[PDB]
Amino acid sequence: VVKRTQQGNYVPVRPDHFAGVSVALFFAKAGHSKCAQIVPVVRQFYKTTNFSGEKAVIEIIYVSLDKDEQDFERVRALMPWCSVEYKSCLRKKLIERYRVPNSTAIPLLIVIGPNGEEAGRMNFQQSDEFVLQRWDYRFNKWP
Amino acid sequence: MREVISIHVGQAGIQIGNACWELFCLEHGIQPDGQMPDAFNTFFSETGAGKHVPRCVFLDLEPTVVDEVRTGTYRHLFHPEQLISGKEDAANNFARGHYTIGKEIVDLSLDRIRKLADNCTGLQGFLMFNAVGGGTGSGLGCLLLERLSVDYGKKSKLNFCSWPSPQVSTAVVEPYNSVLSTHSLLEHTDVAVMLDNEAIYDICRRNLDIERPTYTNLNRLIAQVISSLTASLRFDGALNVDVTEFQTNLVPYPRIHFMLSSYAPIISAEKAYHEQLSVAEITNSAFEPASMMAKCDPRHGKYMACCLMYRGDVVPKDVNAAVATIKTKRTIQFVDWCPTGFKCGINYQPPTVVPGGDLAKVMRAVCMISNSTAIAEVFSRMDHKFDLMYAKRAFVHWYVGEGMEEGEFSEAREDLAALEKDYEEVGI
Amino acid sequence: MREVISIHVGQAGIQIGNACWELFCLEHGIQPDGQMPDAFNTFFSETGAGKHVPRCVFLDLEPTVVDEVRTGTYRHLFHPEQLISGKEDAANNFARGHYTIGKEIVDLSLDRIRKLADNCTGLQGFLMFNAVGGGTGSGLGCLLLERLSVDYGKKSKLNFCSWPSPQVSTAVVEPYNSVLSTHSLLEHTDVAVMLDNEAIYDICRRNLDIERPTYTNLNRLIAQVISSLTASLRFDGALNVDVTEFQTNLVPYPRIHFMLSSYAPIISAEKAYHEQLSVAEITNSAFEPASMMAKCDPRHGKYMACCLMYRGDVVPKDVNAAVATIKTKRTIQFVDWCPTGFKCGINYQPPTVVPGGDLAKVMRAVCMISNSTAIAEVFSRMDHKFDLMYAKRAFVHWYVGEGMEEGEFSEAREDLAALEKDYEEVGI
Amino acid sequence: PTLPFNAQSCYRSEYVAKPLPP
Amino acid sequence: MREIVHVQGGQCGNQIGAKFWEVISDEHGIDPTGTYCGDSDLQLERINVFYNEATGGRFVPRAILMDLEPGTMDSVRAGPFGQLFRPDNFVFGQTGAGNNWAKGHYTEGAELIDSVLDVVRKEAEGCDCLQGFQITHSLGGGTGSGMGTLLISKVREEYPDRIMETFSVFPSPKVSDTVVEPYNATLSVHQLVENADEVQVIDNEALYDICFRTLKLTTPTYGDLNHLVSAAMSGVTCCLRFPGQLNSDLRKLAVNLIPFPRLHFFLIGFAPLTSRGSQQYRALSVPELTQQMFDAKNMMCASDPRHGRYLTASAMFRGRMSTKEVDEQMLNVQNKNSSYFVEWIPNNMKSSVCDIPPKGLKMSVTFVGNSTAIQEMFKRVSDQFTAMFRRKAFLHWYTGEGMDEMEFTEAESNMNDLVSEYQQYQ
Repeated sequence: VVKRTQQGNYVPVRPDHFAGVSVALFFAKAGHSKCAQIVPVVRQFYKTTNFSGEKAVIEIIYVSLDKDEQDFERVRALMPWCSVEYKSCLRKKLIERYRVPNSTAIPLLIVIGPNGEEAGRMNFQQSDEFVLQRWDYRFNKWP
Repeated sequence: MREVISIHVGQAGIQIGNACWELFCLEHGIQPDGQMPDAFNTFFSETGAGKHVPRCVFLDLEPTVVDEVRTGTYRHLFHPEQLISGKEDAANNFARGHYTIGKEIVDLSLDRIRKLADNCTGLQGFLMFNAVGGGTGSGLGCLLLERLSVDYGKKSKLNFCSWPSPQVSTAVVEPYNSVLSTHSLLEHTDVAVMLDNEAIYDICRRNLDIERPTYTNLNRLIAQVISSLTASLRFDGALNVDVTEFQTNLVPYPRIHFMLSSYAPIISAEKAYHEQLSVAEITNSAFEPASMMAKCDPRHGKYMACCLMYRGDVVPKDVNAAVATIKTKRTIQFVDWCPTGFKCGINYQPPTVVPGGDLAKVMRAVCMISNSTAIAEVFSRMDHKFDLMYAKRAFVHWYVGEGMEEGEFSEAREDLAALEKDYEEVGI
Repeated sequence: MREVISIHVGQAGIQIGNACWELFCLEHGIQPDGQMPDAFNTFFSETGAGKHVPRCVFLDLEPTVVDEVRTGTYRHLFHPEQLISGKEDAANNFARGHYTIGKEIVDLSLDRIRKLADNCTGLQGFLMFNAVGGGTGSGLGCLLLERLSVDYGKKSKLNFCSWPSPQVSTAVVEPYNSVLSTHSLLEHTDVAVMLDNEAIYDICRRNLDIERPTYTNLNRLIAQVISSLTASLRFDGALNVDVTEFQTNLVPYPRIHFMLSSYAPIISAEKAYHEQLSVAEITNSAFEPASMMAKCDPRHGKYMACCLMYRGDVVPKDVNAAVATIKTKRTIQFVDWCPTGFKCGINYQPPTVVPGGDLAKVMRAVCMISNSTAIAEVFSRMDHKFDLMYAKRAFVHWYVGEGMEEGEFSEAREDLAALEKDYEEVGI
Repeated sequence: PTLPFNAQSCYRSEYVAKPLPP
Repeated sequence: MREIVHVQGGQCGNQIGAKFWEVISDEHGIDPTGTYCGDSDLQLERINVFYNEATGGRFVPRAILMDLEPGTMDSVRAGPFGQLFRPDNFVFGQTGAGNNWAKGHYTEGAELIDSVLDVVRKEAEGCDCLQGFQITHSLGGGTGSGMGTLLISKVREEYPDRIMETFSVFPSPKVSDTVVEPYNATLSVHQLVENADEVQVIDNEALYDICFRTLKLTTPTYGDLNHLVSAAMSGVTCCLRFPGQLNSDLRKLAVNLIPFPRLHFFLIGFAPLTSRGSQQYRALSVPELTQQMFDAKNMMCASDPRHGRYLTASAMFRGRMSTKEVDEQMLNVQNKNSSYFVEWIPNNMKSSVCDIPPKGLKMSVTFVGNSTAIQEMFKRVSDQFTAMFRRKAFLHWYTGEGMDEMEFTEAESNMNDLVSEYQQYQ
């Protein structure tokens, strides 16, 4: 249901990865001006805070609101972190479960605690853009 | 315990020191995160658990150089409060960095200096990096250094000045910027080490044998001098020095503290096979005039004081062998009144090499900081650039309009006149 | 890098140059597309990666032949602004090029050379290619070569001339054009390789056994001479001699610098198949009255200096023994005051060859360049041809009408008379 | 309307997170 | 952060600006609808310097469009990247200053300043703290030369601690747009020297010469020629947007160029300028960039620089190039061309190394230079003014709308004086 992009194809994720670290899901959409704004910023933030060290302290699961297989594959061809599967109904389940309306809502990072329930809401539809790092990856590491 | 607080002001300061800090991180095995997988006390504090935050401050009136570090690979390495950005650039004015825009930064910066100095007693000194021909490099540099002298009485102040070239300048206002800095540098700093740019261009042309180095290769060699300078504090050696002893080592009168630099070996990894680096041969290259980092010809200079810090596996007596023959040689001319003129300290640990750098790993290294009367050439040339450009009041209204009093340029020159004459007086 | 710059002026040198750079592209293995599928630095620059550009300038007042280069084979390998084209040809008038119409190209040409010459020092010489008798080659050749003498006074500049033969002249105004040329091409130039056309006419008919040739075979045969001349600048060898020490060896006094050429072997695939071209006989054919390329019998003149670039496999034994044999020959007389006369050159690269041309691959070649006094009557022959036509003012008014003055024609008279006076003074 | 941007700074090129000497 | 407000005045300014915003938009990679694609932090981190967010993720430029006739403002609306500008940003005159400086300034323009200052300060106070302005006008016409120079005077007194740089097109030697040419230019120079900090000169015919020779285009339209100004006028302001080794700014080069406040008229050159044919036959390096940028047939002002000596000159290099190869060459040319510079300034030249090259291209330079070779150009406008004043030709079209004959006498005195200082400083 949750895929990782490798050299060549996609692979199902190993659930023991998510432990001992922090987890955020990224609600976004291709072809939005603000999503094209925020995608590379979170890219550079991820790479810096994860590869400035030995092992990973955070990870991102990308969830999409796109209307085509083609656009989904398109963004997944170049986005470095995890992704969800398009046909799996977990994606629409996560939408209705987490309250994104499908605008002034996307992009969104919902940081999730170990109980599958949120440990933070963070938005970009505001004047400030130094807000990526306002989120502690020290209080909320999963066991 | 004992430590030195470093200050970076102006762009030249920042990106030299950006190289200087990445050399220090790998010296003590500190990752860019700031953790480790009694060495690191003198340049780092410890925060919470497992961390090492630096003893540094970044100041600039433009965001463009300091925020780019904030997003670099050294994100969490610096605490995000001592990185200081203004709004608009100082723009090559002494006056603007001193009078109008310079005020609103010093009021917050001196606070962070206080915050960093109030941990332990026995401050060693202040290592402040700046350019001289620059705008914020002088104006913000002066206002910060003047306030620090009054607030903290007796602690030493090391100042590495990226001096304007004898030949190139890369700005027109350099003679107006350089002269005005000096009148406010004499009675503030304690050890001002003069560094050049095309010297290191000329060094990397000849010794390093690499066709096209950039500012990133200037800064590695600069970083290698600083590491060898403060090698004694970090690590034990057979014969150590301090940063509070240099001023008792080098200055005969309180107004004479303008010293050069030298370093050896500086060799490509490709030509390293043809040099087994011995103590007998590295010392001679240290005194060879086409190896110093200031570009002034010392053949018209009487040496006055010298301070060699050997690095690496060097035994004490072949140092004594080398220095015996050095003193008897008449190509290196010492002045009469100073019959002893050497200090040579020794440290154990050989110099690191940065990955992706242009230096072969060497086993021994010599770093030189010397007081000589050749600086009379560096200043009398500079005075010529002033009065020729001040012949009919070029660029005056920019300084006048920004806040300075016309005629303050006169006593700045009268000041530099005295610094011209005492060097001439000493050499006889 | 060490280098040499090429100048082609007029119809003669342009298609010589067409024959010239055809070989050099084949010598270095670059296809006409411009890409190959340090030795060439002396003749070709670099454009990116894999693309090599000729270092030459073309110069002609009419586009009917400059366009012929551009729309021909070398559409992509050349450079567009490398070729300079005017509006109207000088048309067999020294006055049209040197005085009136040339001025519109000189300012354009000077700027081209200056942009080509300044970038890298260690430049060696220049290479003119022009006909003495044609108007643009004589006219526009002169003022360009005049201006270069004033600017780069320190510098070597070779000349290649197509002198009028005793029978074939291809123009009625050849005696006027020539004697006016050499007055203003004695002083400005350094060394001028004299060539005739009907010499090579009887070359093609005797050795290369073709009974009527055209210009594309004449230029193909002078291109083998120039490639054998300057291979030493390009490629290495046991012993090489360049431009700058031709003048050292061969020019005893400043006036006597007009010399011949000869190339051996000149043999087709008819006989390259069928015998040795041994060192003991290729030098014999070189000294033969047939093989010389400047149409005068050396029997009625005295040799004074010779230069022999053997190119191809010669082991040193054969050179020296062959040389000693030539001293013993009584028919070839040196001048008594010059004991040394031969400056041997042995190269190791094999002789080059065009594809599908009449020149055969030979295992070893000699290109002999010879300062002799046999030039004495060749200058007096043109002097006598001047005397007929000048006697009652024929074709003068064309030159006078363009902007010249009657009387500078007279000044050329005692100029060429002095040149014939020197040879009869030297050769006794 | 733009294609993807492929000039990179010298600072970004060469000062990346080096492995520490051990 | 730092904001630069664009004002476009006149017919020429509105045409030249519409091509400028095209160059900036695709340098940053912005879809003409306003949205973003290109996915790079480095082209985006400094985007507030020219643009504003508008609740659709979109970026509306901080450009105000002004003209006294509505003809050319619908031209930019209907044309390329017309969707990008704000309809509130348009300010219309319904009448048209018909190449008359008088009605550009005094009579007709006075009742429209009450609107154009409204929108400019609406955009001014929206940010934190403004940095400067830039204005595109031609000093030929009426609604640019007079209607523009009044807006210069008004915003200068409101915000006196900010700066402005005006990209101004002057008269030509031989060929002549707008037969009352010297009247509109001279009346504008003596106002522009008093209220503006930096002025980049442009002439049509140096600019006609470049596209004939270097670009090798037989029939040059306005679109292709404005694309050549817009790249230079993008190059001077690269450094505000993109990082680099030796940074620069408008104020950084404002103080570094002008010795004395009354002479601030600058020449522009750009390199490389390669046609289709010769694109594959140049081997682009720092050497020939400097030789291209010091070429008499390369500058955009119709003055041969070999007559005068360069007083101060700046070079905003753009891309990743090595830095002695930068600095040593400006040393080279200053020492080699010893007669071409001025003795009483040691280190005549100035450098800047902006770290991002232009789009597609790899190594570029944009040359700005305070020459003394504008001795001949302002003395050209001077004697053209004297030729058309003693006969008192075409004076009635000005005088009848509250103009004064005293204004013209001061204008010549106040501009022949500017000639005086260029010649004085050899």
